[PDB]
Amino acid sequence: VPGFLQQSQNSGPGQPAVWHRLEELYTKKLWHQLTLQVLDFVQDPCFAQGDGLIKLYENFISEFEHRVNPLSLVEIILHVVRQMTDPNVALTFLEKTREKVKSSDEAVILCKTAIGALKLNIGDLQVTKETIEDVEEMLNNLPGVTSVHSRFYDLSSKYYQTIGNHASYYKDALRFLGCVDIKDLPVSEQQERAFTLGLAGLLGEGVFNFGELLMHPVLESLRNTDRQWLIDTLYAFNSGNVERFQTLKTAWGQQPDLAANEAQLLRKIQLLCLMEMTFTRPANHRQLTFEEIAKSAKITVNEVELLVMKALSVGLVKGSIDEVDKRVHMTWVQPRVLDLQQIKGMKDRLEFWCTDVKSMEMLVEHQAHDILT
Amino acid sequence: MVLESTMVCVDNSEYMRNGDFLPTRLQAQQDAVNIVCHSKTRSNPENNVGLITLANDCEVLTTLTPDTGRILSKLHTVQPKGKITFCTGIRVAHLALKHRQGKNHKMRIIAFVGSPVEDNEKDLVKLAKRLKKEKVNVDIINFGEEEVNTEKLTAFVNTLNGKDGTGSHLVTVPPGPSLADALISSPILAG
Amino acid sequence: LGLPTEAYISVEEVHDDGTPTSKTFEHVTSEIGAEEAEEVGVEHLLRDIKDTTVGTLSQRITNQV
Repeated sequence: VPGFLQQSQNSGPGQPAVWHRLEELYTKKLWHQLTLQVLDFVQDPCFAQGDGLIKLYENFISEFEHRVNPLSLVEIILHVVRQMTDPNVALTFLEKTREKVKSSDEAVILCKTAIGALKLNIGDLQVTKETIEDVEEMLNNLPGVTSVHSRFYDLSSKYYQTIGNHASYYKDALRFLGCVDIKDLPVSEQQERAFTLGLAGLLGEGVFNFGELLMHPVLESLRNTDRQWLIDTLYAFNSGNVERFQTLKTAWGQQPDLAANEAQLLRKIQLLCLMEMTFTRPANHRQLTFEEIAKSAKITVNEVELLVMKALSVGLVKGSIDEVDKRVHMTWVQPRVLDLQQIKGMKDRLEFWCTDVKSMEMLVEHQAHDILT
Repeated sequence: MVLESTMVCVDNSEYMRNGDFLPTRLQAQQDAVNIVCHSKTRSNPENNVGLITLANDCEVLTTLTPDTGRILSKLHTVQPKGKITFCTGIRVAHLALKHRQGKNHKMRIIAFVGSPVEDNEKDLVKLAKRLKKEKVNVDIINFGEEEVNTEKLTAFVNTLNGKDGTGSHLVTVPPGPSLADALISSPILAG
Repeated sequence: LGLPTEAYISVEEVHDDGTPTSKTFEHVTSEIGAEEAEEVGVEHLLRDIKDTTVGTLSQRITNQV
C-alpha cells in the first residue's frame, strides 16, 4: 500500500507532506475526511498527467467500496477520466462506475452526463439525443441539490447548437443560468455565454418575448462596453424598430450564424413592429390602417396582409382583417414587461376605477335603504 | 425512574458513515441506542423515548412513545446523507417535550453528536440559555471524533449546569475503535 | 365581508426567476356546504336573522350590494 507513494512522492514542492497526512486517515479507516481532499488533488497537477495512475489505489477501495458517497465518487471518477483520454475503455470504465452506483439520490445522472461528454465531438443525429431524453430522470427532482442540474443543462446546452435549432438552446441555456451556477463564473465565460444565449434569442421560431432576456440580471450585465451591437439590437427588437435595425446591420458583430438568417431575422422584428404598435395605441382607437402598418415595418401595401395573419397564426395578437376600408382590428396584444413607470400609470387606472365602483355602491345603498338587512 | 422522558437526538451526517469504531458509525449508533433505550426503561415502568434526526432540517422519526421496538426498527433506513444543523436541532426536540403526555414526566434529551460539529458559540450559549431556563437538561455525548475535547460544546454544557446546577454531562470517546458498550456511564449513573 | 375559508392545493413547477426550488400553492374555490342533519342544527342555532321572503329584496342585497 505505502509503496506507491514512494515513487509518487517526487512530484512537486510539498507533495510528500500531503501523503503522510493522507496515510494516517487511511489507518483510522475513515474515508470522507479522506474524500474531500481528493478534490484538492485534481487541481494540484499543472499537467494532470500522472494523477490518472491513482486508479490502482482506488481500484481496490473503489471496486467493492459501497461506502464512499457516490456523488463524490462520480465526481472523483469523472476527474480521472479527464487525462485518461482513450474513450474506448473509458465508456467501459464509465459504464463500470454506473453499474456500481445506484444510491437513493441518483448519481447515475452525473454518470450519464459524463457519457455524453465522452460522445462530445462525435454524432449529432441520435448519438446523444437518446441519452439526453433518457437523462430526464428529474421526475422526483427534489430540486435544491442542483449539483447535476448545471452539468445536464450544459450538456443539453451544446446539443441544440450542434443541430442548428436556435430555439431549444434558448429554452435550455436559460435553465442553466439560475441553477447552482450562482453566476460569479469566469468573467470571460460570463460574457462568452451571454453572447451565445443572446444570439439564440433573435434566431428562433417562438422566441418573441425579448423583455426578460433584455433585463436578464445575469447575462446582459457583463456586456456594457465591449461589443454593444448585440444589446443595442435586443433593444431594437423589444421596441419593434425596423428603422433602428436596418441602420445597425453595418454594426453586426460575429456576422456568421446571424447573417445567414437575413430573412428569418427580418420576419422576427417585422412581426414585433405590429406588436409594439398596437400596445402604443389606446384601446379606444386600435384601428391600424393598412398603410399605417406597412410604413412602420417597411412593407408594401399589397403585402401587409400576410404579416397580420402570421402574427395571428402564431397566437401573438388577436383581431380581424377588413380589406374593404383597409383596416386591421386588434383586440389583445400579448402582455410585456413595464419597468417602473407604466406600472405607476397602472395605479392611476385603478384609482380612477376604484373610486367609480365606490360611488356606484353607495348609490344603491342609499336609494335602497328600505330593501336591505 | 423518577418518571423521566428522554427524546433521543440521532445523527445521520454524511461523514458519520465511516467505520472507525467497528461496524461503521451506523451500527455503532444503533447498538448505542439499544444500550440506552432499554437502559432508559426498566427503571420506571412508564418512560418515553423519541428519535430525531440531525439531518439538513427538521427530520423527526418517532414521537413520544412508551414502546421500545418502534425506535429500533425506525432506526433502520436512516442511511446518512448531508450536513448537521445542531443549533436548530435541539429546539425541535425542545418542542416535543412541551407537547408531551402527562406532564408529570421529567424532561431530558440525550444528544448523539458526531460528524464535524458546526456552531458559532454565543448562539450556542443562547441555545443552552433557553433550555436551562425551562426545567430542561440536555445530554450532549461527544462522539464521531470531533475536534479534540470539542471545545465549543464545552462552553455549552457548563451553561446548563452552571451555578452549581448538577445534571447531565458531556461524554467523549477515544478516537480509536473503542466499543460504545457501557462506556456511557456519566448520565446514567446518577445524572 | 368575504368568505372565511380559503382552500389551497400544492402545485409544482421550477423556474429560473424565483428560486432553484420552486413549489407554490394554487387556489381552489371554496364554499360552505350543508348536510341534511347539520342544516337542521345550524338553522336552529341561529334563529337570529334570515332573509325572509327571499325575492327581489335578498337579491338586491345578497348579490348586488
